[PDB]
Amino acid sequence: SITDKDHQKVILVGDGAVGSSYAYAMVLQGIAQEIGIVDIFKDKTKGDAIDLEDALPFTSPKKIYSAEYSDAKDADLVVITAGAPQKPGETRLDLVNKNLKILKSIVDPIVDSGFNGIFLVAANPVDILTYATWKLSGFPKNRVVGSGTSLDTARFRQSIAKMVNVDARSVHAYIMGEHGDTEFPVWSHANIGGVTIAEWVKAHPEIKEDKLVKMFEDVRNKAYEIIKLKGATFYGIATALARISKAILNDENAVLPLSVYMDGQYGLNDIYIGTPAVINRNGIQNILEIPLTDHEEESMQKSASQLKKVLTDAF
Amino acid sequence: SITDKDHQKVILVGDGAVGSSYAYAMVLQGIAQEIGIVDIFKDKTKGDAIDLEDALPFTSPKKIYSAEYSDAKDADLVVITAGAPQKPGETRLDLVNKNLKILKSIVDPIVDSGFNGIFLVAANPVDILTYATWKLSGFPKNRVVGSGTSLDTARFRQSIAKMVNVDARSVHAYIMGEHGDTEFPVWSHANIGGVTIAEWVKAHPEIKEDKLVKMFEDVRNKAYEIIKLKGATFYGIATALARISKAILNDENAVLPLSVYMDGQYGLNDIYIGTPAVINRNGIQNILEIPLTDHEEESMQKSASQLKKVLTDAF
Amino acid sequence: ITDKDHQKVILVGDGAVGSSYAYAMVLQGIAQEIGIVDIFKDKTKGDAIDLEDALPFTSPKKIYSAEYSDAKDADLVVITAGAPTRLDLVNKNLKILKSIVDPIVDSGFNGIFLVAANPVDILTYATWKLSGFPKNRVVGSGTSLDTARFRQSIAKMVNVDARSVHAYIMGEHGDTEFPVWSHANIGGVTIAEWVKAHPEIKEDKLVKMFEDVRNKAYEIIKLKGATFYGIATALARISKAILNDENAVLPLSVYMDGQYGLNDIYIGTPAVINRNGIQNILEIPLTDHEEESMQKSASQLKKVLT
Amino acid sequence: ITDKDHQKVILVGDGAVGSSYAYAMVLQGIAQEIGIVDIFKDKTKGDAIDLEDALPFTSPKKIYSAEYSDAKDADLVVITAGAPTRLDLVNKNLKILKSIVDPIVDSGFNGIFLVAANPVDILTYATWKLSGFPKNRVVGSGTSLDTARFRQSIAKMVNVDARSVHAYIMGEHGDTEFPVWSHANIGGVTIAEWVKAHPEIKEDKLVKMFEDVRNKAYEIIKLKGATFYGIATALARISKAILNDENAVLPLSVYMDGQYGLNDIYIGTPAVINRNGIQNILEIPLTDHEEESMQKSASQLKKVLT
Repeated sequence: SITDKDHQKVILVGDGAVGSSYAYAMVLQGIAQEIGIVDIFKDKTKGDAIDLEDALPFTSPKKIYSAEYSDAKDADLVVITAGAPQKPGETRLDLVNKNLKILKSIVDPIVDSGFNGIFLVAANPVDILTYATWKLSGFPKNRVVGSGTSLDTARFRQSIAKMVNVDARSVHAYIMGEHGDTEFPVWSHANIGGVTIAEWVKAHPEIKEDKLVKMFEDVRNKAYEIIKLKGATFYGIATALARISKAILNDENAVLPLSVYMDGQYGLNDIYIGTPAVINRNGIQNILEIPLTDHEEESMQKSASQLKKVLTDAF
Repeated sequence: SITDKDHQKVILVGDGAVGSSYAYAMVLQGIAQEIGIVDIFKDKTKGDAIDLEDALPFTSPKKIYSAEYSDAKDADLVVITAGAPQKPGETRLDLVNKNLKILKSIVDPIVDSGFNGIFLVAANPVDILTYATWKLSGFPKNRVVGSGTSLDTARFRQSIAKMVNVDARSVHAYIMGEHGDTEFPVWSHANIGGVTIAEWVKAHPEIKEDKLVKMFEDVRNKAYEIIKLKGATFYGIATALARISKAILNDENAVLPLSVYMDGQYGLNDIYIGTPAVINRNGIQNILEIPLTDHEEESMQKSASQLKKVLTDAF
Repeated sequence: ITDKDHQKVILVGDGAVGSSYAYAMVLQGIAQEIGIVDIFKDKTKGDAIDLEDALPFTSPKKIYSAEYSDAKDADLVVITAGAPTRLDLVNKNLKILKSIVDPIVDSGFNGIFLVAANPVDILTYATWKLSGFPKNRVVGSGTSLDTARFRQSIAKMVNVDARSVHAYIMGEHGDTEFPVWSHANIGGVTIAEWVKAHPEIKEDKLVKMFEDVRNKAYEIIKLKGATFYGIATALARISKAILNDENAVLPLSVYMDGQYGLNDIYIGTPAVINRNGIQNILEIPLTDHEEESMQKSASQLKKVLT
Repeated sequence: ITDKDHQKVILVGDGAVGSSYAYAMVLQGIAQEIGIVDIFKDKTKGDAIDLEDALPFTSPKKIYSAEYSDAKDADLVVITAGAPTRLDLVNKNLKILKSIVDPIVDSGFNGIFLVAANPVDILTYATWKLSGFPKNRVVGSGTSLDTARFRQSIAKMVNVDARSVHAYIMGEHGDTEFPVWSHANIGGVTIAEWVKAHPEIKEDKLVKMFEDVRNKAYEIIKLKGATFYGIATALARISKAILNDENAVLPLSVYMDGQYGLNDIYIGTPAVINRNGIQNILEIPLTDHEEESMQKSASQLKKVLT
């Protein structure tokens, strides 16, 4: 029976706060029917699995368990949240080698299991580890996806939303580039219910230009703020990962900002970097190329350049 | 890519009020990604398809269109709502032959398309047409499913719910048998939040026995009441069909009352009749056999007997 | 205080639209009580008890055949009662309006009016006039449905989830409505920018797309007698935005107090809506061509009001 | 009147439980405002703004670091603030309780208290005593979580959706709680009847199943330090039942006024709940063995209260 294929399975690799919250979000919203949790700390994963199971009588059913890489054989989706943090006194290049070593020992056993699905990558630095995952897995470009700037975009939209007092779902604005310090806002196409930010400021000159600059700076630094205040960040990214998962698993052809492979777009090549893209059950369908201003295009170039120098050096 | 199979497709046959409402329910609740609508009135189906499309920007995406039987090749689910009504002066046997002729001209082109999914049958008389569909399709017993007494059960639960002033989801009571005049309530296992109806009446003797009898009679006659008042019934059954669809498509292993094949249960054989069953992506997994009282078992026997006599005669 | 966490909608008009709206509300678990009011007291009883059968598969609701007096404590009164061009219905539908708004107000109703009967922008104005309610608590569906049609139309063409497509139809709902191509976009990329990247898409296709949208009701009626799923779904969306206090942006029939150079009419434009009705009216900066269209639509609308 | 369609929850205690509860509420779009109150004012700011990042993917909410005074107009106050047996926490947690309920009541709060701090049935009673609120507007999570664990446990065993499995744990949440096997069932078929049909299922398995349920918190803490997803999800379920006026049946800490021969304690039993808190207390007819267990649980509980 063809309906035997109506069982969706996600293997989650990494059971820190992010992975754990992602699993909870998936449970609460009833996305996918099976979640296997893989982490070097086997006790912690057993612990989360059976704590999450208690939620199921209040939601839809799911098979949730502590898993092994071999459990990915028939998974639709492999979500990687396992990245080693940058220790003080390491260079970005060192963070990258330390994490490539680890990422290899995940991707290789996963591919060897027979996994033939989509890789969703959220471990930091995400655009680099997304490229790495593509390189190590041999999967097609469009079946390796990074969260990229989805979270920064959400932060940006919510920030604007609060300012103008509007549901953030009616606010459309992007952050693009490498997720991290070189990311940048796309003010030129940002809007609220179709009305652009430029047009909105003209109607509401109380809103000073410097406020908007601060708003973005605050967005770029939001992770640092959160870590200062409570030790780690996780609810945002978890939620974004769930959103992306839903878009793939329900074949939505949704537009989201994501780490995708550049094949000429923005004058870029052979890197993963964050931009709006159409995504569905088969991964990336289209990469939207926003026509940027000169300033904005420069920012994209600078972001891509530093990113690319680091990739080359790392291999 | 294995995720290419994360696209769910339903072919709906019959675009009367029931089929049309079923399609709307599926759209509103975002169940399945594709709905093809098949009916002898091609204009009406085009009309519904494009009226339903207008709802999509407020819900999840779907491919919805006027379809042909050949469009079932890769469908997960074929839902049959096309039954000719009983004209005055026809016998039940005649209603059955008239509908077998029609049902043949549906099931044969569907099977010929390559359809390899699950048949969900709701056309009346449903337990007979479910058997017919099994016979004509050659599909396994457990991949041919009728709505059976799901709707009567819902009516029964809501009826009790109103009486005791409780959310109907906390009320658990079945109607079983052939959907129609010979169906019967399973008072012995009916309960509210675990407390049985017997126990509830003991605590609340204001509730007279005759009230409960009337409550069931009203349930059995509810279709007639609705038709008297507004011409046809459709919201209930549509909703039930959507529920069943969700259980299959999300592989729930849900318990629902459904038309299922009797292989000894209740002392019955070689008919489809309504009973609680476990259902998932592969159709019927288990048939629950409720231990009935003597009265209740008699009712089941009588219901099955008249039903079976009609089947035999019809072939 | 939690005694106030019970939401109640009185639906007036139990045709296909109203009936479908009720079903949508049931399926998506919006509001806890629905009263259905119509001339045909048997038909409303019939729908009420058919809809009740869905409740064991959704959240609970009190659903019943209702009277205008049942609106005393309603949050929401939704008016769908029309006769079966949308302008050719104006006098027939004002007569029906008149008989509804007065008994509703007399009941003590102190909520929001949501109007969907055609011609909607006129009947919305009428409803404001007859009710004496504030401007911002009388809301028409306006061009929400046309906008949805427009988005879906674009979505199909470019093969993208309609929720990622942002484009408006504004003006009077009906023949003088117009598309706002200047601000239409897909995931932020404008239609102009999209066509440049995808020149397979010819300019005449886009014009046809809009014409088809403007005639869609007629096409549907030709094919199946009436239209209802779209508008029902839109009404449910608007109801949810009010009842969950969303501050959502939607195209709606709202009162013009200067916007676009317009005054003392209800006409369709993007607006922010929440539990207290209309908060803001968004004023899209239109092109000259687009502004002309808005003016013509408004002019012709104001003539008919008289 | 629709000005009252804004639902507000004040959450007290921003540990893993409270934080997860907030997330659950966000993800499922329950309530429109969440204030978070905790000793650690930095941690609550941290969670508030981390949770805000989820809102563009869900419905809108006002989420912020709050003070007890922010409860003036809240619908719901949820108390999760505990020290890290569940009885060995009683004095430490009463001290914390004391410092919460008084400022909340003093703010003008006139809603429902939902209590989840351990030991829950004791702290629920305490909360009633300290607040002076009516019995039925002070609600403890009680054995909702144990019941969920029990259902899920059974569900896994018989390979069925837990929502089709109906079985309770009642009594004091903790060591003296007990299963109500007499009324436990799967799709109406009782556990007794199920075992008869499936004798592979041995009696000692069922006993182990319950023992494992009763020790599940300890198992989880052994494995990962704390438990939170289950209780958070249960609290969200209870919140939804109140805020959407469901009249849902759930096992909860409720005041005994004679039921089971018990008096003047809160203890866990099935109850009907809606916007006004507890409407009915269901009194399951227990077997002799089961009633004994309920009595022992209640006795031991009443001793500790003193």
